[PDB]
Amino acid sequence: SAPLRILVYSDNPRTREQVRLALGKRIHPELPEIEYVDVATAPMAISQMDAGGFDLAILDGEATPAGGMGVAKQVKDEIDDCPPILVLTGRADDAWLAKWSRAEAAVPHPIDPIRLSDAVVSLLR
Amino acid sequence: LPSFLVYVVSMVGETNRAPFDLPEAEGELVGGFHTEYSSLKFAMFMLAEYVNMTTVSALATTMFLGGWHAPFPFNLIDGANSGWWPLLWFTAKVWTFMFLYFWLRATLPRLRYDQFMALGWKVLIPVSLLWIMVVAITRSLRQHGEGTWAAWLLTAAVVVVVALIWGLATSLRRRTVQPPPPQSTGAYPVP
Amino acid sequence: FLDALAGFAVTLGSMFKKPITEGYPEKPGPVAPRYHGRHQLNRYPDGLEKCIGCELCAWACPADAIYVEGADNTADERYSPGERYGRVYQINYLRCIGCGLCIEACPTRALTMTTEYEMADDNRADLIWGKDKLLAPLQEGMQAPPHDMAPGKTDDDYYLGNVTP
Amino acid sequence: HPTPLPNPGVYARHNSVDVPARLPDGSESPLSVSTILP
Amino acid sequence: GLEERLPGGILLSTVETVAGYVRKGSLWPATFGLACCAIEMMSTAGPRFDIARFGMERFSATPRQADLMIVAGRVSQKMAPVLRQIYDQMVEPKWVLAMGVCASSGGMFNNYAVVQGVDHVVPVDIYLPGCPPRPEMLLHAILKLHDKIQQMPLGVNREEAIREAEQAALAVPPTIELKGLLR
Amino acid sequence: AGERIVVNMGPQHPSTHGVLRLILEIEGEIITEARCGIGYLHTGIEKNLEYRNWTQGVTFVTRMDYLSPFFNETAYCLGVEKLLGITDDIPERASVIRVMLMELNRISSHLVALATGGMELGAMSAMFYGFREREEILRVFESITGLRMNHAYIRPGGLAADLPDDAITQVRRLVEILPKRLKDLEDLLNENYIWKARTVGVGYLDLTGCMALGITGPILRSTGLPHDLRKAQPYCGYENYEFDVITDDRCDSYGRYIIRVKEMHESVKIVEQCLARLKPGPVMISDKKLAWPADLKLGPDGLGNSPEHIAKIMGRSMEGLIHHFKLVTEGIRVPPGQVYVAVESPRGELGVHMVSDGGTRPYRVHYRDPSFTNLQAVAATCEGGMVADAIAAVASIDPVMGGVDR
Amino acid sequence: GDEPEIIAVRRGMFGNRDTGDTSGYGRLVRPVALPGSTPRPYGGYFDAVMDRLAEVLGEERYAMSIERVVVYRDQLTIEVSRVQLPAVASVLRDDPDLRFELCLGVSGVHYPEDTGRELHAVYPLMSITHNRRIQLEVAAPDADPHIPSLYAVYPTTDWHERETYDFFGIIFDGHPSLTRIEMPDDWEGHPQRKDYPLGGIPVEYHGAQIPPPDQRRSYS
Ligand SMILES: CC(C)=CCC/C(C)=C\CC/C(C)=C/CC/C(C)=C\CC/C(C)=C/CC/C(C)=C/CC/C(C)=C/CC/C(C)=C/CC/C(C)=C/CC1=C(C)C(=O)c2ccccc2C1=O
Ligand code: SF4
Ligand code: SF4
Ligand code: SF4
Repeated sequence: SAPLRILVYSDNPRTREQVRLALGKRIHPELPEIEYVDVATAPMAISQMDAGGFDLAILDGEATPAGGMGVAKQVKDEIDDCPPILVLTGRADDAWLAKWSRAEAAVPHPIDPIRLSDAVVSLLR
Repeated sequence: LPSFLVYVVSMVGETNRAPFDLPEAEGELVGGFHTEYSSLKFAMFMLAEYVNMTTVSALATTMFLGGWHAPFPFNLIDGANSGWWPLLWFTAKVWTFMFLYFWLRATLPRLRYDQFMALGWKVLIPVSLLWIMVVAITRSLRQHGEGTWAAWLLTAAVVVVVALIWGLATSLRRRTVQPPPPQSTGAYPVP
Repeated sequence: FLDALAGFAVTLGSMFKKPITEGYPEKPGPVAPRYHGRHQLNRYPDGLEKCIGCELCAWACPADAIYVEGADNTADERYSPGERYGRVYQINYLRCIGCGLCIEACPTRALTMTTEYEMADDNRADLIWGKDKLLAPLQEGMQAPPHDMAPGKTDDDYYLGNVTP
Repeated sequence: HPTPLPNPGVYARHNSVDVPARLPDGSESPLSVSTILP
Repeated sequence: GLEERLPGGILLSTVETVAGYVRKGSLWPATFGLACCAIEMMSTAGPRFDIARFGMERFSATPRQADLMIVAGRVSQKMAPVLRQIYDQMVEPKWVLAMGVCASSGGMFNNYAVVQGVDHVVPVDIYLPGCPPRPEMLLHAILKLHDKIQQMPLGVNREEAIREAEQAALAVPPTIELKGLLR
Repeated sequence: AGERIVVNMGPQHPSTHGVLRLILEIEGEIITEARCGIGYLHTGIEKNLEYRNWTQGVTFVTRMDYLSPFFNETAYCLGVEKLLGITDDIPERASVIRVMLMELNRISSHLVALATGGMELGAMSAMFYGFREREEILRVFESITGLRMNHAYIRPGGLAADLPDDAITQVRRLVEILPKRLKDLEDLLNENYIWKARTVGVGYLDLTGCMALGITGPILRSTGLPHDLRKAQPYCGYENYEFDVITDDRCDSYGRYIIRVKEMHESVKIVEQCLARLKPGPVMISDKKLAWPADLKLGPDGLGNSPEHIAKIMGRSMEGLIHHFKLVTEGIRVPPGQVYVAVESPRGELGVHMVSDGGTRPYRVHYRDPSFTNLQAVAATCEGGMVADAIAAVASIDPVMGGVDR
Repeated sequence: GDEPEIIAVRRGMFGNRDTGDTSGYGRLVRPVALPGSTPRPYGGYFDAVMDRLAEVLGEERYAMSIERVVVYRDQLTIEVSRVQLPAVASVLRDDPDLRFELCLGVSGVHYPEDTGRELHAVYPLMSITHNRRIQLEVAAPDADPHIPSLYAVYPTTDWHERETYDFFGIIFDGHPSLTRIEMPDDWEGHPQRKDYPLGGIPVEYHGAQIPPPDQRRSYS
């Protein structure tokens, strides 16, 4: 199998750590191994997405210089055959914007490990 | 002079400049025609606009302001109309026309293009055509020694036109109207 | 009839009058003396911080733009007269609306608002100004804040204004 | 008389003039979208 | 563009510096404004000040000609899609100035209706405090953006700068962990 | 039928103020149907008010209809005072300064309206001259309040602080120069042939239309009805001022523009009257249980609570300290009840429904903003005309979208 | 009716919304009643307005329509019973002696503790001819938040019935199209209802953050 590569985007290193903690090397033993590419800045995330080869992108809607929802909209408008996007929302009322970002799934802060894992499995399945 | 005025109005119209400025009409159509254009394509549209301004100002200079001939304060100077000075005089006249463009832009709002077409067809075209006649008749009379008659006709003609145009500006565009009738909305009592 | 052309006479006239633009940034214009510029944490003449950390400024802030944490003025390290001083004092200038309710709230005048306004950053965090960035500069005759109160003086003396360098 | 007609509905992922507005009962309001639009 | 294919010698450095000088000047704002911050932006354009001195008087009506998007006011939930559309319909290079506390962090309106900072939807280059920022503050932020634009890299230098900025950003702790002197 | 486009004037458009969305069905370039799309500048100010005390929600209300900050503040403070039963206890100086600031703000708001309308209609220099006059007005506002916009200077029971010693001289200079400088702006537009052709007969709305949509302000008074909340239902002591309600009979865009231009001069006259009647005295109610305890003063360290007030509260007065602490932290408690208070904002009747549940926070604060109601006239004043006429009509409505959405 | 309208029951001194900081002060029970029915000799022109309204409306119809009359701070409010709102609005607009042609809008207010009357719609009406003004109040339960729309009588109530709906869910039955005007159509909930959370985010600080004001402690 091919290590599924997941892009974790957040200016906050602790959000990236939590995302990587919820999703281990294997979300389930039936699923392939997972390799994480951490990106703290929007330019790096966009360039990585352009390089392709990602199975999922987790974008923090609370990212300081460039929010995850904006990056999600940008990638789904700029990359052809871009992978499913999961957005982390800083509040419940952000749900509407999460829908606008066209992200395949939205997980509110604080990141529930189990909710995030279930959403990731659903997106990769 | 009537030909000069009609031509000047038509100059401002041709260059898409204020107070006509219709194709762009920033306040109305965002960017007008050059919306969806960026970079040097927009740059070239604006370059064409400005080159047209310069070309038509130079045409006005050629046809009405004596082209490159030196103005009166310098006309008396020997050699002013010869050598490279004519270039200076021509540039000066062209830039006076450019200043007129900028002044019009700073002072006047932009017309509705229906209003501009009304100006063109109900004022400019009739005035220019009447002037063409008047001028032809005047020159023919002068060539035949009529003299005074021409000096009369011309003046009378303009005296009429400035009045008639005034009517279009003041009489045709009436500034009074009747009040509207009330309806179910139970209008209050007016003063 | 020339009335319709009055506008021309306006613009042409202004073309010969001196432009009225303020010369900012080279020659910045004069702001009002009362302008609501950057907050500033002030000191007493001897150098002690005025802020007692009462949090009234933060309390009154409509935008929750002030964070204040008080602490005891232990004899080993005293920063303000009295029992309490504000050891952590942060203003989130991306939430500050310059209303001035904070200064009107202060009971010590520890918080004022200067006329300085030039302030901007490419980073959100950099605009959360802490105590170090807000404290007024240590003037002549002042001492480092961690020092005992002026001899033969008490908090009431500081508030009554009976202290000197 | 039908005071200025309800604007086209604004939704996440859809805000064009062709989108009808949502009535309280969840149904699309006919007046929100111009009759000419498909 | 081919300017991004140039070798990293003195040629690329000079192209970068001249492009930065050219772009810092003639930095046309988009004809865009949400609230009272828009009024202060107009005042900055007004005679008392002169945005024009900086080559920035042409407020591009269409985003195609716009180079800078001064958000200049609060961004509601329903407006964020529109603001993002305007941003995407500008042509690179683009810069976003978050004018005012509302545009930068939501300001005093910390509630459902406001986006809590336009950086949620568009990359912000400079944050401008104030409610509204006085026109001098806007000019200060604009000059800061000019300084940023002047030092903007290109091509291979741009890629190296992106990598270095990423490396630096991956290490910075979050603001919630700067517990300096907090009891 | 199938030959007419449907277009979005959209939020981002020079004449739509960035958040207004006119959806126009154009048959060629004639507006056939004109839907209005609102809420792109919704802010939750009305709900967010409910989580802040009185004297704090002032800072919120001044930011809806941000071109008329003093009007929002005055409406809010009048509502609070009426709920308190304090309207008759407000100091005379505070009321006079309120009237003076409201009229200067009317001049400023009309200047912005004229500037943006001229800019939309191509009158480029109109914006610059209007903002040149507004610059002097805002200098006065900044000196009085320390802010250029969104002032929180008018507070429940009076003002945030007394005028600075130089304020009266600056306002007198304004009274002297505003007519002369407004002469420049009027010369650009008033009699200009293009301006009149561009606005005369455009955006017509009869008195019946104004009543049906509940229009108010210059739009209504362009129908000849001299309705003004300052004469009818006087407030802040407007009854003591000799001024004429400006009204025209054209019922179109040009009539509204002339009404605003003349309202500027009427405001200048009212400000001259205010200066004549301005006398030294307190600017906040004498009741210490409600009076704002802060006493701002300037010093070498900036603006802050005056050293005398610091001495009083921290040195000698326990009651003074308690009152300062509580009135600053929790604020006053307003007896429960409902009150609808209306003022004549530059754009019409600015109404405020204020409900208190007896607590330290406004239970409910709703602004009937005149722009919200006036925008219902876009369909009437735009359908049938050209898009160029729609621009003029909308500009004549002079909608400030902050008040529209709130 | 005829009793004071309690909109909230406040218990405990110092406006504590919960158990309270200091022990022993929480036993007070103070109902928060809005001003009740005014005694008949209303002030100023309110007496004339009400007499005319009771003359135009039949005694039975008047009693069925006008639920209450309040005069607070020299302002007249008429608690108009739901259902009967269009009739009284028509009477007020059309009656020459009343002639309240200018309706200034509709304001929603939510009283989650006012059983059966949680949602109130306020209609400020002004008569320019008589230089008078009044307010109508129409209550509706949270269970059936329906009110008769005044679109036929006061077209200006259009968009107001919408705003009030958008922010409260009052259905204003009969409105030509009651669509959200401020919030997006996909929006869930009605923001200005007291039960709808403020929806803010914590304010970020170095090492700390301040929750939104709705989460933090308050006294009223
Ligand atoms: C190919 C090649 C390289 C060749 C070599 C030669 C070469 C280099 C080129 C040759 C020369 C060329 C072609 C050069 C390129 C440049 C070129 C062609 C032209 C571009 C430059 C140009 C056209 C200059 C002049 C433009 C000009 C007159 C600009 C002034 C515009 C003005 C007056 C702007 C001010 C507008 C303004 C006040 C902005 C505010 C906008 C706001 C506030 C928006 C939001 C908003 C609005 C809109 C409200 O009105 C409002 C009202 C009330 C409440 C709220 C609001 C609100 O929110
Ligand atoms: S700045 Fe003033 S109000 Fe704030 S904690 Fe310090 S003394 Fe108290
Ligand atoms: S100016 Fe107002 S918003 Fe800013 S910190 Fe002071 S009190 Fe808070
Ligand atoms: S930051 Fe202040 S001035 Fe700017 S939009 Fe927000 S409230 Fe208005």
